[PDB]
Amino acid sequence: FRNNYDGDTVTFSPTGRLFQVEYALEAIKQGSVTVGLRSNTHAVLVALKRNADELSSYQKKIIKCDEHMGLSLAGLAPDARVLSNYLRQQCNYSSLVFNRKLAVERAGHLLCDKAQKNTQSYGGRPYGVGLLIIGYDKSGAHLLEFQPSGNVTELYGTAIGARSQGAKTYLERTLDTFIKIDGNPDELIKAGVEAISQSLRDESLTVDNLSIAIVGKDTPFTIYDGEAVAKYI
Amino acid sequence: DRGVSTFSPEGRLFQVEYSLEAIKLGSTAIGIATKEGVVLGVEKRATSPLLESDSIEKIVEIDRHIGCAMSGLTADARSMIEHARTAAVTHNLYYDEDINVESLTQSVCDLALRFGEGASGEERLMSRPFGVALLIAGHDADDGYQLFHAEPSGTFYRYNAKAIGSGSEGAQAELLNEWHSSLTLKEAELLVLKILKQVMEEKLDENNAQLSCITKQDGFKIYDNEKTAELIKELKEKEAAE
Amino acid sequence: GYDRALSIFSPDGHIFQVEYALEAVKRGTCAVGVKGKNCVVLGCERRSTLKLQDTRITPSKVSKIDSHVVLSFSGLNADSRILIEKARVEAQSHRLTLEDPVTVEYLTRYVAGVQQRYTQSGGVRPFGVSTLIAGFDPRDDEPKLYQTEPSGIYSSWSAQTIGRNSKTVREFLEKNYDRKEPPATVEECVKLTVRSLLEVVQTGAKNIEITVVKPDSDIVALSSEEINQYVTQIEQEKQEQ
Amino acid sequence: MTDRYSFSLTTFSPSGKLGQIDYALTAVKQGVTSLGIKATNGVVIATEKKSSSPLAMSETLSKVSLLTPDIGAVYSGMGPDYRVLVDKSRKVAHTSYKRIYGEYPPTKLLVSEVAKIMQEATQSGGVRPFGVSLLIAGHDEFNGFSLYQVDPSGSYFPWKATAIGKGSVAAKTFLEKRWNDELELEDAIHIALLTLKESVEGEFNGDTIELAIIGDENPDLLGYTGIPTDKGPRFRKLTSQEINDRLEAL
Amino acid sequence: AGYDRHITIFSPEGRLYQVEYAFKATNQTNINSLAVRGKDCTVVISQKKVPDKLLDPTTVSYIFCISRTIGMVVNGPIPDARNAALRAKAEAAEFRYKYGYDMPCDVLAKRMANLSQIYTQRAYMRPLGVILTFVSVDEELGPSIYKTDPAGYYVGYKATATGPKQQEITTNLENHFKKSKIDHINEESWEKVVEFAITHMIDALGTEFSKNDLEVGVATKDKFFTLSAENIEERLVAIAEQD
Amino acid sequence: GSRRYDSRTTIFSPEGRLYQVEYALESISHAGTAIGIMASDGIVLAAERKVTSTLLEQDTSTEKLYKLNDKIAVAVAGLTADAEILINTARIHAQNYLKTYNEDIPVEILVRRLSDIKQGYTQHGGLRPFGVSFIYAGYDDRYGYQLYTSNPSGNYTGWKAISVGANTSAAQTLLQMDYKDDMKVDDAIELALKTLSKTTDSSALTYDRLEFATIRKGANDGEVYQKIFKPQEIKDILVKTGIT
Amino acid sequence: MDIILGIRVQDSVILASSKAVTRGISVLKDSDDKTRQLSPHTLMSFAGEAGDTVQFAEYIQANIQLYSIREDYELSPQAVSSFVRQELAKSIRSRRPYQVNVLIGGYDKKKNKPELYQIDYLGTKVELPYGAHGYSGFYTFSLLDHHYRPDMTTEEGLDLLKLCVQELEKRMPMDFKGVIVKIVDKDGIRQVDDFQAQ
Amino acid sequence: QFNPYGDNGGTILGIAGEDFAVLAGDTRNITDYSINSRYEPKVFDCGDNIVMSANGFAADGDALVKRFKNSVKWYHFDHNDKKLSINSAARNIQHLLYGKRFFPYYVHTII
Amino acid sequence: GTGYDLSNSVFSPDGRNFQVEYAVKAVENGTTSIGIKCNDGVVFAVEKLITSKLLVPQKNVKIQVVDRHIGCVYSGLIPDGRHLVNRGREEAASFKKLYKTPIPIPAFADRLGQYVQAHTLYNSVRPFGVSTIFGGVDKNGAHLYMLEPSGSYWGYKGAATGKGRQSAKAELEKLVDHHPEGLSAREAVKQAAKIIYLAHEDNKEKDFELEISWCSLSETNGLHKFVKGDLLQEAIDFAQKEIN
Repeated sequence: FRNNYDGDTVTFSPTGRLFQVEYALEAIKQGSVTVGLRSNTHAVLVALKRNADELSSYQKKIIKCDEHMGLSLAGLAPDARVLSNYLRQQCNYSSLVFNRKLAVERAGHLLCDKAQKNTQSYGGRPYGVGLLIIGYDKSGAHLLEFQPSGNVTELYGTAIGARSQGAKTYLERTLDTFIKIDGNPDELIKAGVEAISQSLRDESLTVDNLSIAIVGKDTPFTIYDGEAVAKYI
Repeated sequence: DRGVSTFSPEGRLFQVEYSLEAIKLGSTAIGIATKEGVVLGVEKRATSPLLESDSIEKIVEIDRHIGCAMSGLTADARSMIEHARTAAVTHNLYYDEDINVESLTQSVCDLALRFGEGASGEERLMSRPFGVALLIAGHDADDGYQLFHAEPSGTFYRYNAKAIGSGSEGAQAELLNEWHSSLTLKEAELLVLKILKQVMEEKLDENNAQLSCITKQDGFKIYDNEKTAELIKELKEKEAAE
Repeated sequence: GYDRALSIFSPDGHIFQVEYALEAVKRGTCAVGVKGKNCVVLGCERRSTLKLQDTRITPSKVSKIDSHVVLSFSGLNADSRILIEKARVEAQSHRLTLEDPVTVEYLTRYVAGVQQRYTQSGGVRPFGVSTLIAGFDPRDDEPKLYQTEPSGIYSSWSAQTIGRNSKTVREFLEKNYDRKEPPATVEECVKLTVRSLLEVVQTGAKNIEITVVKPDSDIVALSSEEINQYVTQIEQEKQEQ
Repeated sequence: MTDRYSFSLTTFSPSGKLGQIDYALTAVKQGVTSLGIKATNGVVIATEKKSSSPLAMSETLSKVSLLTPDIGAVYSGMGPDYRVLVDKSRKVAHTSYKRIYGEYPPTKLLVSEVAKIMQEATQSGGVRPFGVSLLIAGHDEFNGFSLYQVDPSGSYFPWKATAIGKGSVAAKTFLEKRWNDELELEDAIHIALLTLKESVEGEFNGDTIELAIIGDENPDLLGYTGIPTDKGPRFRKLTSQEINDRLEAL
Repeated sequence: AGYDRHITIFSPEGRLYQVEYAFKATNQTNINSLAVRGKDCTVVISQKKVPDKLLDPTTVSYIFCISRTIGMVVNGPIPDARNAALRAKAEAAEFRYKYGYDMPCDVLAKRMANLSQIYTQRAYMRPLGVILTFVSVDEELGPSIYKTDPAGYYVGYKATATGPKQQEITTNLENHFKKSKIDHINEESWEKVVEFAITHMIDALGTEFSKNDLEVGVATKDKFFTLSAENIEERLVAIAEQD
Repeated sequence: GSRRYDSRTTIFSPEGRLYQVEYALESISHAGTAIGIMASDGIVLAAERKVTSTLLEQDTSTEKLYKLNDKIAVAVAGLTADAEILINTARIHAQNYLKTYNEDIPVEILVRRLSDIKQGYTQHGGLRPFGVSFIYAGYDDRYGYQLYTSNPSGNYTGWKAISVGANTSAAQTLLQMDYKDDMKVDDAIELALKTLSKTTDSSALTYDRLEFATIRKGANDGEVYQKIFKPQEIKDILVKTGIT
Repeated sequence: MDIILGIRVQDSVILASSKAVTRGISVLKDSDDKTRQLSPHTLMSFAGEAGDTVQFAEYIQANIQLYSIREDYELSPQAVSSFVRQELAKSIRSRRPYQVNVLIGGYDKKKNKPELYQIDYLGTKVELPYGAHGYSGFYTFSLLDHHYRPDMTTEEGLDLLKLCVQELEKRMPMDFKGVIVKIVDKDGIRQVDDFQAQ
Repeated sequence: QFNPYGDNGGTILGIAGEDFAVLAGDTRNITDYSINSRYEPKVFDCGDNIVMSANGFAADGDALVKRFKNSVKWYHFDHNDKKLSINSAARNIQHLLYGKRFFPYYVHTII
Repeated sequence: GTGYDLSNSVFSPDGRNFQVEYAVKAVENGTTSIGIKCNDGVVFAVEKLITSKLLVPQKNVKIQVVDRHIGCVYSGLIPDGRHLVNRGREEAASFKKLYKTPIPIPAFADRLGQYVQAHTLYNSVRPFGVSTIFGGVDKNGAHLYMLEPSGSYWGYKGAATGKGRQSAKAELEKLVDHHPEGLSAREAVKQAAKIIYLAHEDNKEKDFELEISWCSLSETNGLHKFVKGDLLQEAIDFAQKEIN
């Protein structure tokens, strides 16, 4: 068991499991925590960036995909780059060909299908990264959770990475409050920072440690780093 | 056996982790970033006295504004440098400007993932990851003097100072104490020499170690053996002082 | 096609197929190169397991890449031909596009690049060959000697040896080669090359071949008798002590 | 999808053996006996039709096949492998010879093409060797009559007479007793039936035995008249009745 | 001592185990079929078993109309059966297009047997776990039964049977053709040939059949067709008024 | 997937040897011995057919000595089917050369080409090597009479006299003993037969178990002639040398 | 077009090739050397389409030099000419043919005989005592039919080329700006540096 | 025969001041002797303070503008939101045009 | 010996394909889904396990449409289901492009069948980790199908798969007995809601969301449509009243 059935993604275990996919899932858990949440007017990403040394920079975890869509990552950053690039192209294709901003729901379906092809063919490997996609389209604010198994889920709020369960239980309690935060971006970010801090343990949220992103009704997807997020610590 | 792009139970790719071990066996390379420029130094480590040491080329130019130092399987670095040079020159052709150091680094790191045996998504014809780490140093108008550490994992961290190769763990701890934001270029040069001398098996002279830097004014230069010899002499005199 | 990753990393960080290619080189017949002030001399040994060969037609261990550059090797003979052919093609290609023959460093860099590629391409094994490449750049009298190995690493040497018992002859050259004053003549440069092989060869004028390369495409191979004079004159100096 | 088996399935073992070729030869050994005998004015090839059921119609399965008008083949081993070798052998006689030279290939060269096909299934990626030994009998103008054996390795040898399969060791020994360089075709048919009778357990008649000859031209089998140079095929399969005639005076 | 049983390469004894295990798969459905030739028709009988009450019985079939003239019954799992069916149909249509006449039963059988032989020699293709019995009234050869298996073997039959209890059907039919001395069922109408087939399946298997326990395919001059439950019931009434 | 069933025919052992080349060489050491001997005025090719029968048609058979060219021939040791593949490509190469330069191909150029094909199956492709060793006998106007050998590694070498197949160690000692540089073809014919006669695994050395060829200047012409000996001619030369 | 003349005498082949390079209304160069040494004893001259002419000659040169290194041996003039003919014959049925005509003058060291080969752009090879390409033949062939002898010395050959060049300078409409003359014999290839006023 | 080009007329005008620049163009769009629209803008704000017009065959003009606008978008994605300087835009547009050297965009472009 | 369950295309000694059987375990592990054939259409329903309050209700849709007249639902690895439906949609478009008519459900069923079967033929792919229930209305009536990982599929009166398949099948069998003359679309929708609720006792530990779709000649014009609003609540109320 396990030993014999985890050599490649093309092999089912005797209980119907896909261990290579499950090992890829484990790369996300080792990844640094990031939180997503939304109301009816805005959607917010908050991420805890990780460094190597005190001499090193903090690995950026948020990537803009279009003016109305973007995502945060936990796991293999190179794989997030590939998937975010694909999403950038799909968003771009929709605009050029149909003059239409891509629905966040359709973006989720496209990621699912792209991840799935890597879980059924020989020689490849699953993607070793998880993604939280936020956006504002023709049906309002949206937040998605992408796992490299191919499973994509629309949520009000969630978290991924190490110790992400803390932030997730907080949001699960705070649900009725933060969903009502309409027409107030600062207050949604506060609720996102209070959630991300639930997953802390090692350190405190410093100025070059924290990264935040916001998208909404009259707000293009925009990333905040450094002194721009000093007012939230 | 087992696929080259297989994940371990812990969530790491076996081939990337194993390549990181090959880099630990490599010669020490050190980078120091300052507001007057970035310094890149390396240990030559000739395997015999009959080896003509100036033929050892572990510091290379990518463009006038970008330089490179390597550690590990140095033969693996050639295609990465060839790619880097072509990227920087190509960017200049398309845009009539210098490529940003970060974008150049990203382009090099895009190569690192492309290994396997016919994986899905695209055609990546490379049997294994690179067995070499790069220290990419340079300058651009937007983010000034920069030092990056490109790994075969495809990640690249920016560093104020960084050591890679055999003496890296000891050298990094030494850089942890000695670096500060207002270092001069001169201080950095001596600081590279000091730490190379500490971790090197052989006694540091102008033949078994090499220095280089990049400045906004003069671009990337490799220091000739005469210039470095004076800096070794100067370093020796300061250490003896106290 | 066939694209199996044959050259891969092991847990300790080694690529066993490259390192096993080196073991093929170790088994190969010894080869040595030493630079003079005005020449480079390439010495190789010949086996004596089987004797009854036609030396007129049997391929020699020293091959011309161009009129001014030569390449010897240690390891798999069949593998060496592929490198030599590719080197020669690239030499003519260079003359065609640049309108100048290759530098010795460039020719070496090319061969080393080929070898490196065979360490991270699917479906192929590394070359079981290390080469010594020697000659003079166009319009230049500064002698050049380079060495490549299966990994794709290359570098220049004042003198170097490869193949079986190369540890011994390298030890000889490390003590007997002076850098401040290298062999000033073609004669005494050859003598040192023969002296170094005599540590390993054990009796044989037919077991040693030597090529002398000088500036401006002046390359020649020595005959049995010419070499035999060096062997005889060296042995007489030992006895007078 | 994609034949990702681009590597050999036949490789050398430490002793030098090519395992799959040996194992293919072992498959041939279990196969029903077939033989060939070369006379001065013809060649005969014969084998037992071992039916897999009495409900089967053994007329619908021919173990003896025409390749060209002057060339015939029989085998021992796996039948399905033989069938596709015949298809390929017939075709290659056209594409690689008749469409170029406007005449059918001589026996040795058609044998050579079949042998090449079999050699390739011993070295190419992702295949096993053919589990059959063929006996090919034929005639051509400049070489006269000839008989060849072809093995799973792709090796082939010319024979005066031989047998392959189940009882080939005994059969060869019996042929060495009876063969000479002055046999007429009818004498060879007789030697062939005697030899084959030692191999068959059950019924031995024109319905259980299959037998063909390469001999004289059969203008009655050509299908047309008018061209003097076209005199008809030299290959002829004997009928059930024609075999029984020679068994009554056996 | 292991991987020679996983792909189609020779074992030390010259055997192909994956071919032998594919034969095993043919019996997985626990269904018996048989085929007999008439004077100018060919009939195939196959047991129909519908265990689940939630199934639509009209979709549970192992008989296929390959062409206007050819019919095929499969012994083996349905996915492989339909794979073989779809291919045979495509092959049948291509033959008619390229060569200008309907593909004969025996030629289709040879073709499908050649394809099967390929899976037996190439590593990346598995054998199909099926035995295909083709039937027609060939315009040259008359009533025809040709059967192919996972070894790539094929031959024509006077009559044949396939399945777990193949041997009981076979010996029953053998004994009939020894008594009657001929190689077909001497009967002018196909309806009586269907009755013969069903009658001999009942005797051999020692089991009675309702209208829903059987599938029947009939080939005549220029058409192959399958019987409805009511067509079969008419047939089962005929045998009862005589037994 | 497929990876599981791949023998990996082109890898090094820890000792730096190619497994499949070594195992192919082992295969060839069981093959019938073939000998080549070069004289001043020609070359001799002699080969032993291992495993024969009374019914094997020798007149038609040709399993060891093959013609590549009017001026070049080879003796085979190993898998015959493998050899014929290589023979045929060598024949095409010689004709391409002739078509290109309007000159017959020099012997070494043909040998190098064929040996490079072998080397390929050794370094890439994942296929088994050809289980063959060739002795090449030929003549051109640059080097005159030449003898070469190639084995499955793709390495080739030049010889005055050489053996391939079984008992090469014994055969090469015997040749090294009785060979001299100023020999004549007729003396070489004797040497080759004597040497086979001593190394044979059979009882005696009869005509029906041999193939024999000479590449001579033709005695009376001025150009080269390739003689492949017929069974009766081998039976005659076997009596002359004193082995009836 | 450009002037390309060849003449095989007793012990050498002499090639004469015009020096002009003209594009439209302007003579761009008057010292052009329309020749490449393919090996120490084989020389090829060329004329035809602007770019194709040098590209082809250099490509041939590269190939013969490659052969020389590989084999450590110089190919015969006959072998080199056959190789050249085959390359031209390939290109004539290709997408964009080489429009180049050549003469190949060589000294066969094995035969100790000079040899001259005329090959046109179609791959039409022929071995001649004297040869020309383009319109120049229309004047020179008849001139040489009269005055040529097979036993002529190299010096008598040069006098005979002078007669050809004078006739072309008299009757040809183009100013081809004189010729560069080269001799191919057992000692290799040398240029007659003083033909302008010989 | 199908003619892949047309002529949509109109005219454009670019003048550069000391600390400003203007790019102007009429809004008429025509085919032969007919008006297609009296108001069809052909001068566009492409981001990064760059204005652009590609006048002549409008379908090629729109395609070029569209591609250049997309080029600006990706320049931000690939170079950390760096501003595309006017000289850099100009060189970029050269390659967009020369890419179709053997099937040209039938326009006169001004930025 | 052993090891027969490591590669996809490999037959075990008893004629089985263990990798397909292991794929079934992935399906058995999944959510319960059903199909109900009524007298002029088909109804589909599925259980959606609510992991947390954070899942947006009524979003995360699981039932998928193919062309305009076919509904598909599946249990097991959801991505594999989507992959299958994407293929189905490509396949239905192709059929319509060539033949003009919308693809008949039997024709469509075989298209999925042949594709799923193809993924049991080679070791370079793994089988589908879903059983798919699907169908709709065509020229001659309604059709319901279930397709397993082996590629096996049949027509059904009612179908169930996933964790609670035994409960569902038991309820489905009661409806077939007690409504022999035929059920209506209105009834089948309510009856499907009941069965999903009764089947949810197997996953009773966590909360769930109901999803229903239907394709009926009289109720939807033969087009696939989702059940929303007042009709969905009516079905939920019916199931809650029946559970007590």
